[PDB]
Amino acid sequence: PLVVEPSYPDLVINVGEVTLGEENRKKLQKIQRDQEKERVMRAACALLNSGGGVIRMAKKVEHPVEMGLDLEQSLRELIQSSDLQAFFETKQQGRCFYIFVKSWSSGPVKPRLCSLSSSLYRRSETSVRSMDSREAFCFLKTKRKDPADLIFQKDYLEYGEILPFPESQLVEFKQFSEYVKRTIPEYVPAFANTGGGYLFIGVDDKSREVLGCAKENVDPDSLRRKIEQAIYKLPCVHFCQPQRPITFTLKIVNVLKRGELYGYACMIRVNPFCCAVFSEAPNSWIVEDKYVCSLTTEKWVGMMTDTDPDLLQLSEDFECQLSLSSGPPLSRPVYSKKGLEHKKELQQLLFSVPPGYLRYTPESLWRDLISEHRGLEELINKQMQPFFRGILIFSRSWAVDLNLQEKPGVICDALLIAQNSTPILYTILREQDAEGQDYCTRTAFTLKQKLVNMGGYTGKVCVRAKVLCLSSPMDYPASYSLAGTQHMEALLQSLVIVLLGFRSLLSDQLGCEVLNLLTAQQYEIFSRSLRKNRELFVHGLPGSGKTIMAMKIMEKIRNVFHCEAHRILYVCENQPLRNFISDRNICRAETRKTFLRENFEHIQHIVIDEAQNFRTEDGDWYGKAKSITRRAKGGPGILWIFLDYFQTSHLDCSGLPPLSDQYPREELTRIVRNADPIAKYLQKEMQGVQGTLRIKKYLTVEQIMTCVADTCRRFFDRGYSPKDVAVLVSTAKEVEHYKYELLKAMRKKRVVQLSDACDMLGDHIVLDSVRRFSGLERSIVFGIHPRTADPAILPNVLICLASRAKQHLYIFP
Ligand SMILES: Nc1ncnc2c1ncn2[C@@H]1O[C@H](COP(=O)(O)OP(=O)(O)OP(=O)(O)O)[C@@H](O)[C@H]1O
Ligand SMILES: [Mg+2]
Ligand SMILES: [Mg+2]
Ligand SMILES: [Zn+2]
Repeated sequence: PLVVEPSYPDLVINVGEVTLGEENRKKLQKIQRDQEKERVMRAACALLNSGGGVIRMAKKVEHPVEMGLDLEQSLRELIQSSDLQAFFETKQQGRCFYIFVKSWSSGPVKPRLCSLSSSLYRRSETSVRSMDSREAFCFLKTKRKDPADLIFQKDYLEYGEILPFPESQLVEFKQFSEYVKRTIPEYVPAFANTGGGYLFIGVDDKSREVLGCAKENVDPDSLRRKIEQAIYKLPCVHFCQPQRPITFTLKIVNVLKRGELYGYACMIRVNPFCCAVFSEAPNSWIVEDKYVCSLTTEKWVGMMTDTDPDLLQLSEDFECQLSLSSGPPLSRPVYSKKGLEHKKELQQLLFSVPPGYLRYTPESLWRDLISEHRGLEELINKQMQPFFRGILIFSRSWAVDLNLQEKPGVICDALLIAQNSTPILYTILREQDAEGQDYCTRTAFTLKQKLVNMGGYTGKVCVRAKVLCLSSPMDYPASYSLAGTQHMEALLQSLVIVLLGFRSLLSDQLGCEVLNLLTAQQYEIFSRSLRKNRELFVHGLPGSGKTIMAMKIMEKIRNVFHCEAHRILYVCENQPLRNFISDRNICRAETRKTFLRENFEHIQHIVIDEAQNFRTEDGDWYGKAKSITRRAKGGPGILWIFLDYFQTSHLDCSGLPPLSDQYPREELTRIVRNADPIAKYLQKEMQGVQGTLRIKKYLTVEQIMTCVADTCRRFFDRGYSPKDVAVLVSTAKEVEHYKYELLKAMRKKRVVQLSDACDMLGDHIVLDSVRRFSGLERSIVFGIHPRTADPAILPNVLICLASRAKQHLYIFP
């Protein structure tokens, strides 16, 4: 079997012994030549889809060689072209021979996967054949949006009778003999996938005279079960519903010699299939940990057919930084809300290319490292002399920045990008360690994999690991080194998406793991080390991202502190928000009441969100929070606090501690959520995208409900779903009357759906009290009489209403 070796900084496949050189190769018999060609083909196919790699063939001949005539054409067919140099390069090291395989790139249409054979067949006039990836993709995309019968109806035939028509796109005749097996998969998929038709078994293929083997050959009662089992064993795939099995019919007709029963003949009719049917699983491969495993039929067909999803908040305001229609196979699409920074503006702002000097980065972090640590400057300025220009990106650990546990004893990591050299990964160990090399190797491994899986880098990239200290790689070919400004900028841009990318909340509404790009401010906040920032009172406007960074930080804490995901405790005020965050299972979750009630003896890290809506009515939460966090055996765990501090009174004794004691501090100063008019109006009250703001006054409750029903009708007439709307009121006790009123007024338009905020899973309009609802959001929000029934809830409730409406806000004061 193919074996994957872990000790390398990029994916390496060793195929065992191989003999190359056409003069040397052609001597070998096929039962070995083709076997080894197929092993190498498995390797190459696997790596062209799994984000690139290196193939490592061993040999027992030491002189230089050349690609064999068979392999240099199998690679061309597999890549679907003769431009081998673009994807494969040859370099050998004596008895070891390497070919370095880029990662496939669907973008300039070319398909999204590379596979030896698609296993799909179709009838072309008189011929049957397999399909190549381009034709397979065209066919799958297309299916994503009588003389024969008068013979079939005959119940018997005589030996030697000539059938009146030849073979065609509709029919075939097959001579008989073991032959009762394997004969069906050859032709049946060909007919089903297009046109449908018949195949006659027991009839000469050329003379067309019936022969029907003989009595001793066929037992119809067994042949029927055999043929049906063979038919229904062939894998199929559907995009439609319900899943119809293979539609077919059979006749096992007695056939006579001189009028005497002499044998049997079979006529099988195959009807056009509503979807694609595969003779066998496509011969395609993708490599997982330690194993290069085949792709299943459903996985294959799904992968080849994926495309960028569309919806109201996926279009006209979201910009496609990466697409499934131009990136590698395994890349998830990425987006960035219109009006924020792209991937381009972000790397300019974070990793701008110098013209003539090797800029370090991040400047502040370099300052902290050099001041903190003795001789780091001395150790590094030596090993930066050769490289001329580029960037050197530092961090206190590149493992935790890529979702791998930070290692004890690491001083920092650094990525070295420079012109006329490959990117290089530096880790500066505090002291030499036996296991130290493993950390740098695996970190290089994962950074490389992410740079082309998550990064979406169509280009040709390699990463190398170096272990420094304060106290035999693959000689990648010459073309993998950054040859100018353009390619350096491309690689930096596809590092921007490795770092600033996070799993969007639209993954719930779409199912696919759509990634999204942070802002500069949030990245600045997120980059802070944890072991030096045990406490932090983050600020920011409402709807600016506090929840995002909160969620991210329970992953970062889990990585850094080696703690199980259940020891990190979240806290909040509203049950709906805790519901929205409880299911992620990245943490244990609570609300402030039970937070005081419960005895958290197993908690070691706390992240308090929307803190400004807390209250002392049951006791003190801040004191207990410090008591828990600071009692940890392993040292004081995080106690990050989030909150809102627009220019409005917080009040309360524990409406955040005294403002002079809120330090250290950070500021997320942008309202990404809402649209322009909502942002414009929302700013006035606190004193890039279209939307609507509608305030109506002096309307009766009857008129108000008529208007909201009419607007729901209008929006659903434009694609908005039941889950795209919300109608909110002041208090919970006011919910009951208005629920009934709305369900009534909606009768005139015969709308039916209404459910609370707790029932968030169903596609129903959500109605609840704002204080209860706070923490969530919907595309359209209706406000029914927001009023200061209890000014203990921060008096500015018109903000907690207008902050929930992404694109359309309707206010009824
Ligand atoms: N980088 C980003 N680009 C675009 N939109 C983003 C980004 N980060 C977050 N958002 C969106 O902005 C909104 C704010 O979400 P989040 O819950 O984190 O904010 P918040 O200020 O904590 O909210 P709340 O106070 O209402 O609980 C969400 O719709 C979120 O999907
Ligand atoms: Mg024929
Ligand atoms: Mg929030
Ligand atoms: Zn179907």
